[PDB]
Amino acid sequence: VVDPFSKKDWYDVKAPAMFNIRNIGKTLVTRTQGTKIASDGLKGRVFEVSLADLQNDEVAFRKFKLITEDVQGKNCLTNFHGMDLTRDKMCSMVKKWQTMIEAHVDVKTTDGYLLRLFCVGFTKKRNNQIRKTSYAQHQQVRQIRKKMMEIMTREVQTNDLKEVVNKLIPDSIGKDIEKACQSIYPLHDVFVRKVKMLKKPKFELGKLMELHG
Amino acid sequence: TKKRRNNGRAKKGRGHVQPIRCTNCARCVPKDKAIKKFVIRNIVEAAAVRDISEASVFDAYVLPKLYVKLHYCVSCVIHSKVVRNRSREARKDRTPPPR
Amino acid sequence: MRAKWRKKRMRRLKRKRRKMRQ
Amino acid sequence: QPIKLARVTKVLGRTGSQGQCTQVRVEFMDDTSRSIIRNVKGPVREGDVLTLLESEREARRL
Amino acid sequence: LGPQVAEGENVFGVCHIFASFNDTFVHVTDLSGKETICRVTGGMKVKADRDESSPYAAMLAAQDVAQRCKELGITALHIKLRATGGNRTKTPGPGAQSALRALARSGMKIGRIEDVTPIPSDSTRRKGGRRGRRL
RNA sequence: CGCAAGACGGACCAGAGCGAAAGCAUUUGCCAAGAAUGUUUUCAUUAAUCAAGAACGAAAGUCGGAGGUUCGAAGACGAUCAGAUACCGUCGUAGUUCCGACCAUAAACGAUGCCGACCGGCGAUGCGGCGGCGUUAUUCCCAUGACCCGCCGGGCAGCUUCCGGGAAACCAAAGUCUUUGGGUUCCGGGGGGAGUAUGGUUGCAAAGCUGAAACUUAAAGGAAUUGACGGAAGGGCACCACC
RNA sequence: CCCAUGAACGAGGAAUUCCCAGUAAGUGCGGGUCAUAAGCUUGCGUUGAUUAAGUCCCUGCCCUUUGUACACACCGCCCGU
Repeated sequence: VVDPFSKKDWYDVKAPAMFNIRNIGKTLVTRTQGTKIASDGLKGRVFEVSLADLQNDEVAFRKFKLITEDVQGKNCLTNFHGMDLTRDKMCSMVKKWQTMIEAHVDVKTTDGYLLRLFCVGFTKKRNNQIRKTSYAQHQQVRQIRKKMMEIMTREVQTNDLKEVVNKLIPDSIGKDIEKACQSIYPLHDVFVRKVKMLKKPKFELGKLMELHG
Repeated sequence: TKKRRNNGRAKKGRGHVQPIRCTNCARCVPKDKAIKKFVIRNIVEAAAVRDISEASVFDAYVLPKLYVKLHYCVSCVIHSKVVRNRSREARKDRTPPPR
Repeated sequence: MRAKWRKKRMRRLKRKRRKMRQ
Repeated sequence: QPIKLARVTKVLGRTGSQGQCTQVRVEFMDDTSRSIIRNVKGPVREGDVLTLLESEREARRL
Repeated sequence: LGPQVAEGENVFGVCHIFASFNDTFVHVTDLSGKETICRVTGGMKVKADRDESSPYAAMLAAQDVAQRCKELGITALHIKLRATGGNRTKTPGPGAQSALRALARSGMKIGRIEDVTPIPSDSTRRKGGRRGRRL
């Protein structure tokens, strides 16, 4: 009857200034017709893009959720919306003869963003270990989890979203936790496993403009 | 007559073990008794590895793997030939197959 | 006959018997 | 669909309910020689030359 | 009509391959996932219940999907392969590999490959009884 | 992209831990408890087993009140079958979840009472303690945490057994038994009838506990050995097989 | 044996039997039986061979392990008003 792609415009998706790569791809929407407008149709769609496609010298197992906030000049302007690890990476770090320690905090930044950071760490076998299994005791696991939560809170609640994502890009918080927990039980693969945004402040166009450079 | 000293399961010093579901039939089988296979397989089969590699946008992509933990009841594990019946003497051998 | 089913049949017999006896 | 000359290295065997296909392994001579396996039909003698009109047909084994 | 910008570069879509043991889905969509380009299943390529999940039906579906995406301007694809998941099986069906190979073989460029089958932290009861399905 | 509901707590998760057993796995906090270890602390036989009594006791089930995702007895259909109203599939009610009150039964199993002595070896593992080269982590003066090599105590297990014992299977206990006595509780006496009838007793009910006999029978049964058979696996073979 | 009097006149219900090179099949001939009695059998040549150098799917067999309440040995044994 009517070809629906003949009435569709293509749009450019832009990453925030925290990433070396700016244009992360293209996206579609039906043209503004009657009640429905194109800009509203592109205002909540989330792009999960591998970090290696965002930064040219980074790891590919880290994915960032970028959500478009507003569209001007047929460019879609995105913001940090979440971070995750690839399923294969997480499944690869879960081995059978070690303890996995997980922690999570709900911590707000200085610009009103409320985040839920998930940290995962694994017990490391020493280079001369003859014992098959390396297990942390329950109090050791509790201390490691407390250190994880404390470090995440210290690393999030004092900076705004920009510096939080800048720390996430090389996972500074995970390396800090791995360093801090070395004297309780040597940890193996410490990562901020997942970041999900619980609530955001009211939209500010100028803040988003300063965000995209 | 007692066929196995461990009664075909790996439960010592505890009363109850939580059940799981066989991946084939969905039978309720205790976790200690169930036969567990950890399959780490490439998402791209070896026949298709070269064709996917050439069509890759990124050079040196190293394709991801699949991590699936398989739980089996005794009936389905025997039928699938994951385990076989053994002699009265070879039954005691707990060493995994050298492969 | 399976012993469980023999017990079930006996229990149904007893249920009917206690139904008829008041 | 290039034409490549490859030599049979080993004959595996037959397959099917009654047996209707033959398995050999052929190695290239002028394509950065590597070992590729492929099923085959008919008299393909001991270490003959099997011609690959294509480098992607494999043998699904068992 | 389509993106005719920077002909020398790739236009990336996302192919959601749903390979259950009943049939296989070849679903190419926008980068965000909200807009869909084309979805061709193995069931609209074979007129029989059994071959719905066959590798050949998946190859046909992937060929049609790639043809439509090429005629719609998309040049490269990110792969998000999933099995049924949930409390049911986590192994992709027979058509996943053939669909992916048909996408690669028909002039499409493959990006990142990711497995996204729904995995419960723990689930509800499976459809079988406590004695399983006995056929 | 969100939103809401209940259910569950994967991977980590182990012949690993805890609990009297049933049973127990997301974080954190509170509350009370507990074993082992350490002790040149205290009391000084206060102990072991236990009729009567008592606490707890999977699942299913019952009566109220919430909740009711998923699965799902019953039921309704759809299905190759000679015949399902079975196995399979789509739905689906009580239930499955929680809060009270009942119920007191499981292949509730290690089919092995508890307490105490003695009797081989070895490698691990969990907890506590002790000793010791060295390797790693918090400013360069130390403990301590993670490893490493050991010793002691309790624990879950991995063991020949021609110590020894058993009918053997097998068991370091199922040993220390005609060379028969450490203490003590429960409990069996060929197979059926039968855990039935009856009486009592508990329960709302379902049912639970205690529990015969007449009669009937030469075996029933346990372990193992050979064969035969298997719609059991592995490896071969045959145009009286197939392709 | 001849008059040429014209018979679905050119790969076959369900079920299947035999067969791998001088197999099969066609074709005649000789022995036995006998009175030179053959449509039978036992041999012999002659023409001459499509397909397959495999498998354990059907029917079975064998060299193992395993289960058994079978040993008259699965055509077994056995449960139910």
